[PDB]
Amino acid sequence: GYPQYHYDVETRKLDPSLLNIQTKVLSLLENWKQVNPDDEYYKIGKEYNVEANMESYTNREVVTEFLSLYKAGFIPKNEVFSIFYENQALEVIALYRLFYYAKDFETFYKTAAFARVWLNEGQFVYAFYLAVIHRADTRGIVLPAPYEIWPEYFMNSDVLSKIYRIQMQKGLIIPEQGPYYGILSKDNAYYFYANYSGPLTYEDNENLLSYFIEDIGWNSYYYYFHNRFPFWENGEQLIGPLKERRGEIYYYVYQKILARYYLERLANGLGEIPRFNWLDKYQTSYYPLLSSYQLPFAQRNDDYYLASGDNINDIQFIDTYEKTFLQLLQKGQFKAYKQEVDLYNSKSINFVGNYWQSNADLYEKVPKRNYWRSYEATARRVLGAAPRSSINYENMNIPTALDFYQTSLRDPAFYQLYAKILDYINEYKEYLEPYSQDVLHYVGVKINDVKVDKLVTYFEYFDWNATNAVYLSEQQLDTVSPSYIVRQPRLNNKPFTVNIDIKSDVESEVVVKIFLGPKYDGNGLPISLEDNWINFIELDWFTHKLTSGQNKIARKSEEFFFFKDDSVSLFKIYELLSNGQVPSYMVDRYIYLPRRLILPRGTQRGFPLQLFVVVYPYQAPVKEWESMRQYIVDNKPFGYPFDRPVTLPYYFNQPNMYFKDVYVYQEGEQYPYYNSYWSQ
Amino acid sequence: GYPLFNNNVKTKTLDPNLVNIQKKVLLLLENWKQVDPDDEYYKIGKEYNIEANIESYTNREVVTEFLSLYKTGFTAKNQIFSIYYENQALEVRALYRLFYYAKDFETFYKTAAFARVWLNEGQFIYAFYIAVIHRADTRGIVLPAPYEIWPEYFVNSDVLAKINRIQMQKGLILPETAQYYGVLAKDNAYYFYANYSGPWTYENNENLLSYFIEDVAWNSYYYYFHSKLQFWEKGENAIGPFKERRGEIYYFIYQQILARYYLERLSNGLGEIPRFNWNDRLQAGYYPLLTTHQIPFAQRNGDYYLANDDNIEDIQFVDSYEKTFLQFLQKGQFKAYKQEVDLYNSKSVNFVGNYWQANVDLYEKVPQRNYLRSYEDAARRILGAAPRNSYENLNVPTALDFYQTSLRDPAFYQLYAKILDFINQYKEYLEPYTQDVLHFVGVKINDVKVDKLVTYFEYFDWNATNAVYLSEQQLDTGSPSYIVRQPRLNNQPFTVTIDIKSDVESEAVIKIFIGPKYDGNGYPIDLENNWVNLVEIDWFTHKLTSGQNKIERKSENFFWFKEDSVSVSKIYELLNNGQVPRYMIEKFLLLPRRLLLPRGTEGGVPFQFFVFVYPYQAPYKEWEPMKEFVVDNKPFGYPFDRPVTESYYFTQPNMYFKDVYIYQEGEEYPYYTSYWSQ
Ligand SMILES: *[C@@H]1O[C@H](CO)[C@@H](O[C@@H]2O[C@H](CO)[C@@H](O[C@@H]3O[C@H](CO[C@H]4O[C@H](CO)[C@@H](O)[C@H](O[C@H]5O[C@H](CO)[C@@H](O)[C@H](O)[C@@H]5O)[C@@H]4O)[C@@H](O)[C@H](O[C@H]4O[C@H](CO)[C@@H](O)[C@H](O)[C@@H]4O[C@H]4O[C@H](CO)[C@@H](O)[C@H](O)[C@@H]4O)[C@@H]3O)[C@H](O)[C@H]2NC(C)=O)[C@H](O)[C@H]1NC(C)=O
Ligand SMILES: *[C@@H]1O[C@H](CO)[C@@H](O[C@@H]2O[C@H](CO)[C@@H](O[C@@H]3O[C@H](CO[C@H]4O[C@H](CO)[C@@H](O)[C@H](O)[C@@H]4O)[C@@H](O)[C@H](O[C@H]4O[C@H](CO)[C@@H](O)[C@H](O)[C@@H]4O[C@H]4O[C@H](CO)[C@@H](O)[C@H](O)[C@@H]4O)[C@@H]3O)[C@H](O)[C@H]2NC(C)=O)[C@H](O)[C@H]1NC(C)=O
Ligand SMILES: *[C@@H]1O[C@H](CO)[C@@H](O[C@@H]2O[C@H](CO)[C@@H](O[C@@H]3O[C@H](CO[C@H]4O[C@H](CO)[C@@H](O)[C@H](O[C@H]5O[C@H](CO)[C@@H](O)[C@H](O)[C@@H]5O)[C@@H]4O)[C@@H](O)[C@H](O[C@H]4O[C@H](CO)[C@@H](O)[C@H](O)[C@@H]4O)[C@@H]3O)[C@H](O)[C@H]2NC(C)=O)[C@H](O)[C@H]1NC(C)=O
Ligand SMILES: *[C@@H]1O[C@H](CO)[C@@H](O[C@@H]2O[C@H](CO)[C@@H](O[C@@H]3O[C@H](CO)[C@@H](O)[C@H](O)[C@@H]3O)[C@H](O)[C@H]2NC(C)=O)[C@H](O)[C@H]1NC(C)=O
Ligand SMILES: [Cu+2]
Repeated sequence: GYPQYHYDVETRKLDPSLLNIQTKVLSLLENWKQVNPDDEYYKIGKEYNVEANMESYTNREVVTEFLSLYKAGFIPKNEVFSIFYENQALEVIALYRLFYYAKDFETFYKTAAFARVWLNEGQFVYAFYLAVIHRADTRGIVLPAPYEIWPEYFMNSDVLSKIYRIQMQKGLIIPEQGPYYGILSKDNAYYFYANYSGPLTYEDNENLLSYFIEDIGWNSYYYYFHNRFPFWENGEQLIGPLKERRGEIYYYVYQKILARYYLERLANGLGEIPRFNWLDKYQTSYYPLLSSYQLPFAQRNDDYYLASGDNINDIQFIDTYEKTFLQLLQKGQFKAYKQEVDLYNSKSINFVGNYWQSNADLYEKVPKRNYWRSYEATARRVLGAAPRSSINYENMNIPTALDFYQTSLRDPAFYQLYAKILDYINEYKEYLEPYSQDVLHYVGVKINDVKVDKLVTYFEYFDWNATNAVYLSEQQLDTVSPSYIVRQPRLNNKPFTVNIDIKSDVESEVVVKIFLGPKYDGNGLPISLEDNWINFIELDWFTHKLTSGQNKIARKSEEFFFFKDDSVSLFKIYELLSNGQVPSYMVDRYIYLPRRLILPRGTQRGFPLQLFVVVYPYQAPVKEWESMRQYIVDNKPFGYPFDRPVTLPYYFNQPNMYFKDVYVYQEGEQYPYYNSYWSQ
Repeated sequence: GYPLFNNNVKTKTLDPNLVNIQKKVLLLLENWKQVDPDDEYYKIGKEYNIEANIESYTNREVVTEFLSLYKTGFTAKNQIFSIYYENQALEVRALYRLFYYAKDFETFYKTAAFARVWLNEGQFIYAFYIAVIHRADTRGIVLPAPYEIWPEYFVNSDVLAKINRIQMQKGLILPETAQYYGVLAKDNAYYFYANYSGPWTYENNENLLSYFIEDVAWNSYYYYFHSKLQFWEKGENAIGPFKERRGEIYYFIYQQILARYYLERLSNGLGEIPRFNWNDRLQAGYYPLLTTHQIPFAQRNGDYYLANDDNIEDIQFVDSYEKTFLQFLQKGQFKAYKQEVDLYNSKSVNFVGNYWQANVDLYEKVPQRNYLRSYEDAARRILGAAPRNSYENLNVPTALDFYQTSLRDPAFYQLYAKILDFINQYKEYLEPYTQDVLHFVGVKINDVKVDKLVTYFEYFDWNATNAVYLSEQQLDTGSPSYIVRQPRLNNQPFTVTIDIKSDVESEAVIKIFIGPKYDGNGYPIDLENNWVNLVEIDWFTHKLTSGQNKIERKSENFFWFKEDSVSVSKIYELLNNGQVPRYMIEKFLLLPRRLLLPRGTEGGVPFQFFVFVYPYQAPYKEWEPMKEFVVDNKPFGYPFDRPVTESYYFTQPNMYFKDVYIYQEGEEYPYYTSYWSQ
């Protein structure tokens, strides 16, 4: 038995000029797996012709290329779509480019209706979501959470089977027996209790942390990161003023994703992330209970050999790529892809990031190439373990968890691969000169004490709408759709406050950063900062004004810069829209981790951690970064001061720095699977 | 920083008659690594002649065999001795038989003096220890703890290096700095703080439980078990009337050891015991920091291939020895080693046990064989990873070559888990217990309560002077005291209260077991799979009167645990007052009470207690000489001596399961032993 989640939603008034767009968007995402002939979009799309409106798109080459590809023929409906499938990738990229360059919202809506009526549902939804996120006239509206747009990618096969059975039966034949199987009929809706994956899917006791790696917020955060910074798009469209920092961002996000993951491994006593060799048997197995269009996801058997003949070519490329980077580390200063690079400069990080993502910015100074290959894509294909026939043949593919950004974080091999990549990047980082005392010491400021309230974690029920997973009848489409709600346990932490005491000789503006990190490693020994600098997670980052004398700063966890609130359901979105309000976090803070995942759980019911507090002078960001003020607090690199290796730890024993030891406890049931009828 | 362990020893008066013998025994154990010409035993050993005293030994064949072996020449002094070396074992067996068949204590003392003067020190100490344990006339005599007889086998190389440096320097050159290196000078003694092995010695996070597998008493328990029941001795001369229950004892002891190890692994979050394939490679790295005569112990890497060019023969034997057993399981009833075996009967357990130990009892019905093989010996040789050589005068010691260090190696646990898996496959034959045998009509356990369960680390001091070589002046007058002070696990006292209802007034037996609740995957363990992981902790009798009953059992009165042994100095102090440590005479073969509970956590680790009440039945008559180790006629581990097939039919009103939590107070890790942490 677990308590039910109840929370208040932060709301902001919506611009009256955007009341028409929002609705329209929400109308095109209803039952996107099906086309209803009775809807307006059906007629609009059926009658719309792209070429006749070629003047309504800013760029003309986009229209010509889209027309050429459409004449060549797109993929048929009712098939699995993945951005890693080359032909589908080209088609969806062309469609997205057509969407983005539409001169006005009316043309964009007409094109979206055309795409939904004529094109594959998956490509349509992907491109439409990306365009809504990136279009200028759609800034301010709210989109549904990814787990409500793709429910099948965020639940296991058993719950989906139950939902499909209920839909086919149009209710319960014997309602009294429903509760004994985890199905509750209440308030015109059906609630299905959902578990997490067990030892059948994960080996080596990793299932203990399933609740964390299968959490909807985790995968939704990864998908949001992909959507905001797609690898195939040019940086200028993505980030205008801070394009040169793209690689840095690539390093900052993944470094965080792994670190948190590592922390969870320490909470469950699983140790460090394994390392592997490409030319040796892979020891981590994976048996996902996931399916798309009833097609099972690929299963990787234990001791799978990656260097078979069929994959040999790919392997070679992978190896070569790695080798090349090492050679660059020996050169130090060189020219690659017609770009001059000096590794003694921190700025070079950008290039490094791009190099390991194989994104468009890496090939911006070279003529358009018909030959292109991605290290990440090849590694994902090799580790997916799908049959080679699936790869070779175009009209058939067996889906893998690594072929979608909504399910990549479920596979353990993802973490190992990106840990290898980050190991290479840190080997590069070893070049940079460590920060000196002059830059770390804030003369005149001393932190006297840091106090923290009790840190408690617990599981609570969370409900999310999964109606889009089923196919509806004509009558349901006409009158109203059924409501199938998945109720699952989720991790959460109680509110807590950090109190900091600071003595200042002078009055000035300062920047305060709060980080979280582990204390002991898998072997039970304390971790020195020289190795722990990469494992710290940045929690808070804010400005303050210090007056002469003593000062106290109380910072509530509900105000941390790098975390957001949980997304609201579609019905609540409609309720708020009818009253002219929208959720602020879903508007402009959706690219941040959920606040419920700040703290680890711990299998021993008590886990030690450490908090790091640093205060340094404030300097305003350069003016040109004006339209990015909401996301940049100062001009320092992301992760400062833990952005480069620490060589001499005694430089961090400054008056303006403080390390605190804290303990995280668990309240209630230690495990999340106590959700049966007799346990409730 | 940890508290220092101080506790008075519960002593008992010793019979005056044995007093002298006690003295003599201790005199023969002083500085056994060296021979002092000025001691009394030297002249006796140099002048004693066994052949001329052939009439003083009850058996004549033993004397003839020993003389024939001695004519060929025994092993040289200052050499490594191991019972798993064939020639050394052959010599030491004859020496032990000569000790055992001595007419009286005077002849035995003369023979021991002769052996110490002439023979290898290791063989002499081994044989003398075993004989003192087994000789009837020496029964009731206190022996020093094994870790004080072989300190080098119970401490790592760094502490021994510090001790050797102090001995060579005859003190400290700059005393005011020794404190910073964990060496304290006080009260005419030197104290050396010691750490347990870390990840450098153990891989795959095993080092987290190094405080348990490297505990001195944990290994001393296994050495005591080997000494009391040695594989090369007949059942009659080692156990007496409990000769048909030898295999049962073997299975019970090994199952309990593995269950406790699994509980510790669960407490440290390491999961289940891995299984391995002989034709594949072992996945347990081990780099012991141990030395004997400065010769390093064998090291094994993380990925060691067991089947190499020089092992094939042994491998083959191992494989065959397994397959034959499987064939027996298919036959059911057969004739092996001139013995009829029926696996449908529970008593067959005996045979099974012997079969998996290759002890002498397995071959008591066939003619004396010159072709000798042992499954356990070959498995230990294969797993030790020591270099293979055909020369008898060159050996690289391994942890598995000594019973004092066997438990330090995970391969031991894996191998015996495999063996017990085979034995449980055999046990599947037996018919499960029925309700009529389990249900205790008119008896219901209403409630069970237990006080707070607490674990902590405390400093413990033990004498390690025997590891060094003394000078002539030290031998003549007195040697210094080198004491090792190391953290050890301990638990605070707790009491179990059982509330029962029975309108019938009768005698009954109560058993208490401790076991796990969740497996490595975090799911509850069903009794049909958890019956092999339950550790018996208490076994006693009680008279129930009509109506309500409340039984209070204290942790200090549990049957299967003892108290800690004491150093030789306290033994002499008590002997001067005609007293001996009672627990070193009574229950000196059981586990210490400090290891009863697995180490807890700040939040708390979950486990469970099982309480079982059943009718009492007195042990059989011929079992009278051994009525200090048993309480009734039921098999060891009852009712969990055979598989549980249906938990529904096993549970009865007279059984109770309770869930408990174990907490930790103070430091969670044992390595905070630096000068700045005190
Ligand atoms: C560098 O390496 C080399 C190569 O190993 C070493 O050289 C070896 O050194 C050892 C020890 O010093 C030698 O062993 C000793 O050999 C002595 C000579 O014996 C010869 O004559 C006798 C008859 O008198 C024969 O029996 C011997 O061999 C025959 O018999 C043996 C019986 O087992 C058979 O195995 C052979 O195949 C032969 O058939 C030789 O021909 C020997 O006297 C001595 O034996 C004593 O000590 C052993 C110890 O186990 C007893 O078993 C034995 O009964 C004798 O008893 C003595 O024991 C102690 C002293 O140790 C005291 O109580 C008394 O003194 C008592 O008399 C021993 O076996 C080995 O031969 C030699 N190998 C060579 C040269 O090839 C170097 O030492 C080494 N150097 C360093 C610095 O490490
Ligand atoms: C068992 O397995 C077999 C083999 O895998 C499979 O057979 C294949 O079926 C698919 C259909 O699912 C076939 O694909 C179709 O082929 C026809 C015929 O193409 C030939 O002829 C044309 C000229 O007429 C040539 O250009 C062509 O190269 C071939 O030689 C096409 O007409 C189909 O094209 C339409 O659909 C495509 C999407 O699939 C679009 O890209 C294309 O533009 C066409 O669009 C049409 O529909 C749109 C949506 O309504 C509409 O908007 C358009 O205006 C247009 O009307 C299609 O490519 C394939 O050729 C078969 N292969 C073989 C070897 O037989 C079986 O189907 C399968 N059975 C089952 C039960 O699974
Ligand atoms: C789980 O998820 C499912 C699916 O997402 C949820 O089901 C959805 O619920 C919402 C809220 O109830 C629905 O939106 C509302 O729909 C009603 C009914 O619309 C129908 O009936 C109308 C007459 O009563 C009819 O006019 C409608 O047709 C018009 O609109 C379509 C386009 O949608 C257009 O093509 C037609 O030509 C018509 O113009 C339709 O047939 C509707 O009345 C609501 O409108 C109000 O709100 C909007 C927005 O504020 C406002 O603009 C309007 O003026 C009006 O005030 C609203 O749109 C949605 O249709 C459901 N989806 C499906 C597939 O059925 C379910 O609720 C979720 N459960 C949870 C979270 O527990
Ligand atoms: C650690 O161990 C050593 C060696 O076992 C101890 O030294 C031993 O101490 C005993 C008791 O003092 C000695 O026995 C006594 O000897 C005197 C003569 O000195 C005799 O009169 C007594 O009747 C008794 O027999 C023993 O000889 C001595 N051994 C050596 C080799 O010196 C030491 O005391 C132990 N220290 C601690 C703290 O336990
Ligand atoms: Cu594996």
